[PDB]
Amino acid sequence: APSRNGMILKPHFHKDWQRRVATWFNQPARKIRRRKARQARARRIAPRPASGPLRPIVRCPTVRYHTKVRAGRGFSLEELRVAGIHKKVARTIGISVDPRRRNKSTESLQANVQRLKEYRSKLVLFPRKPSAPKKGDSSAEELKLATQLTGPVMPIRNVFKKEKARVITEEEKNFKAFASLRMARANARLFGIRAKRAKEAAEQDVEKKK
Amino acid sequence: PSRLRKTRKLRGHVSHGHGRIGKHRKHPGGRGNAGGMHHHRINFDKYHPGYFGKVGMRHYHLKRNQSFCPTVNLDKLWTLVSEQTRVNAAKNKTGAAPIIDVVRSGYYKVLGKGKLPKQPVIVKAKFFSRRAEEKIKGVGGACVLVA
Amino acid sequence: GAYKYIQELWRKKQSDVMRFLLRVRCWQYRQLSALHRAPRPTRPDKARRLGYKAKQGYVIYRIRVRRGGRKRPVPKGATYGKPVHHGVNQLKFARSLQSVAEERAGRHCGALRVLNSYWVGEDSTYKFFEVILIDPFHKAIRRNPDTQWITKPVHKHREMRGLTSAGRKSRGLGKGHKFHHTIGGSRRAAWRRRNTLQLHRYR
Amino acid sequence: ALRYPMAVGLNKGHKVTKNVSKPRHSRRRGRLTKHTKFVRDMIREVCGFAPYERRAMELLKVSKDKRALKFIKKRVGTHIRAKRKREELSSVLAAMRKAAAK
Amino acid sequence: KTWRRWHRRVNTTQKRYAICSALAASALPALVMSKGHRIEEVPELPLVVEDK
RNA sequence: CGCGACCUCAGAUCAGACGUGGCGACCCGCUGAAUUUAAGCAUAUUAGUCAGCGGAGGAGAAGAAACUAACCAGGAUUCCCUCAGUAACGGCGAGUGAACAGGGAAGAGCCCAGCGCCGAAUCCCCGCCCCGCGGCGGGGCGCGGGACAUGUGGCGUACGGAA
RNA sequence: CGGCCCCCGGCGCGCCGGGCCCGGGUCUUCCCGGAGUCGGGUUGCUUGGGAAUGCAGCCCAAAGCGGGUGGUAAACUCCAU
Repeated sequence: APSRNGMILKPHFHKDWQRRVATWFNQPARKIRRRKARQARARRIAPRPASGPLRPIVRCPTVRYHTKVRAGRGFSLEELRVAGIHKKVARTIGISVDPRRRNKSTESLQANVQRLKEYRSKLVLFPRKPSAPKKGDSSAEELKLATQLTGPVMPIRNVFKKEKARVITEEEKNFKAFASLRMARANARLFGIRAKRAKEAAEQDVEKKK
Repeated sequence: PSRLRKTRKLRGHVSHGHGRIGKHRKHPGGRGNAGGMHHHRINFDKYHPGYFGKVGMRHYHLKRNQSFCPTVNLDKLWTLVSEQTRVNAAKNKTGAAPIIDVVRSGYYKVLGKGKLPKQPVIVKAKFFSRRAEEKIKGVGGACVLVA
Repeated sequence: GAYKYIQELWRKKQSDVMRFLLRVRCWQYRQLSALHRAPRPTRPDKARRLGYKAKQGYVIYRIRVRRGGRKRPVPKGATYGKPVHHGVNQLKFARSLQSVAEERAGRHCGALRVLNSYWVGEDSTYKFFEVILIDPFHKAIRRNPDTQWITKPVHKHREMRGLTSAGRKSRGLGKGHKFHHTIGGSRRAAWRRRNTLQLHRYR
Repeated sequence: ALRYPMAVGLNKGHKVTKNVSKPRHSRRRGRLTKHTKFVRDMIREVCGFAPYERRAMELLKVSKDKRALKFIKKRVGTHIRAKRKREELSSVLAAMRKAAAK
Repeated sequence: KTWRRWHRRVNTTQKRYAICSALAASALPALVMSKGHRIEEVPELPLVVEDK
């Protein structure tokens, strides 16, 4: 029974919602449970980073965002073949590897290669034996590092490029942004139909010959 | 605070603030928005016009990511950049014309609401308005698109 | 090998060579009981693709399933309620008939566990299926690292819970926009999350 | 001039170069290998044709392709699979007539 | 019921507002005695001692 | 008119094991209403909810795309927020009502059939010896049996693989 | 960040008896796909899914530069995955 200017409300309480009420008094205990397991996870892998393997440079789909850079699922095999690391060795060394990721662009490929190239430089690979085999690390690199890396390894900086204050020329001033935008909007709508008027007229030019 | 509630002042009154002739029954008018067309029609007509009926076409799988287009006006344009950018303008005998990247901050279309101070600029946006251009071109700037 | 030709021969079921074979088999299995053990698979390549290996402990059965839908188990009328639920004849059972064959195989043989089943013929009144059973305690499976996962007590009676391929299709689970349900744990879990009103500490 | 990367119209999107890459092996599936082609003709040689195809043999003989296509559409399914059924059966007529006119 | 609104959330600026007024009221000894504390012999109300 | 293999099917107080039943707060697979609302009521709503049935586990289920997207593209599954009380459904009435993306918690990938190549190169059981045996295992010896060519084991699975 | 005495567990080191002598890159030659299943018609249930989201009974029932998907049914053509 509405009276004197309320909104037409549609509460979804017509079901027996009281049997399925989810209380959140577990929130502080769940935070301790997650945190005490997070510290325990980091103590089992003593020299390894707590966050885990390295994540790639990934741009957003869904043109709403279209500019933000996320932390991806893993490095693709096309990115790994450039850097020279086999796909079954990158998992063991601490590189996230997924086979599903395609690579349509080129600048994003070198972004992930450069991320992997300088990652191998700062990586401290411990030898399997105490007597170090070939292509391990020197004993001088070990003793000054007995700590992990809190947070994600190489945190991804959403960076922009600073522009130089350009001097506007008259050649730029003649450009009409609204007039060109409306022209391109009309060309996209009429691109398919204009291909019909040309082809039947060209077929009508065949009637001139035949 | 139940001690500030109206129920504490109603202790003693027989009807408890809900009428003596018509008692507070369970649901006199009906549960919810009962009777949109019947017996509650006047309230729906003179307070919520256009509540009933269909209008327009139906778009089945509508995604908000395609129709994302945040707008910014020319009056709030120099707030996109720092204060030292605009004070280092109309100076040095060059016409510095600093570049303001609209897409970098998180806006797409630039609208022409407001008054633009007299300083030529370069604006980088995915969309523009007709009235937006003539204010910038009237000042002496230039618009550059980006994708 | 010969496994490729046997596969592609069985895809031409309308061809007259297969109509003779499907006629003789469906006649033969109709004279037997509704549930009995087969010693060797009628379709060897189809059994191997579903996980059957010809070694010790891999048992197969054959179960006859009556053809038709599901008549509602109520008396003559006696469907008291709104006129929606007055239909009893044209009702279809939500689970597949092949999954019923797996269900009945494990009900009779509770010691073994079903891997999967496959089609061996049908009649207008009956459907015939062959279900692969695995001894969990036979040392040929018990000592094999590829097949001792079924010996775990998690996979107790997969036919009851719809974990086989015939029961997985009836649940309507999968990836993508085509389903938009079973997006939690199962279809029941998808209904749960959308109906439990989450009340926080601070709201 | 004024070649700007417009957001709409026949060239929309940010201008990025595309690297040439080999196609995935997942995309290979469905290609006819000569070995499975060597298997498939023997199966068609042994078990023969289906009853619905053998009825459609004569409609191709009398040049009644519109009714033949309508029969396959009611018998197989959609028009894409109904069309593709027709020419390979029409290739049976071409192979059999050539093998008979020797 | 268990799902009554037990917890109340206050804005961080408001939570930081009262602590600035609580620390500033630790001075002005008329406030401290009005609480009831015996301060008459304290040499100075902002008692700062060493790190020892 | 018999013997001897093979296939199908029996009898076992045969030798050695396995399942039944209970609990069932959470989960999975079915079956499954009417109270109630729509001021009546029949679609709708209650609700795939109550009841009934079967099945386990300490978690279960799901899970590594016949995916989302149309982007300068993301990338197993599970949970929270947000999208959202939105697109959409509805005697378009009551009401019902998701999903993408993004930020997080966690994050691990793989194995077969087939295609092939290796002298069945494989596996189960019985007897003897050594070790330890109160979650019956490791090695050796046995023209000691059986399974297996109606296909066991190794390489090998879409990220290509093999020679 | 106290003490004493038992029992159990995992991580390290050594010994014995075994199994295993298993890489990557370039070039050449080969192979690679799961059927009464997809799909279509119809029926019933369900779903926000609306010219049918999903699940089932019946009938028809495949192909391999193929098939599935690209939220309006159908035909043609480029594509994307």
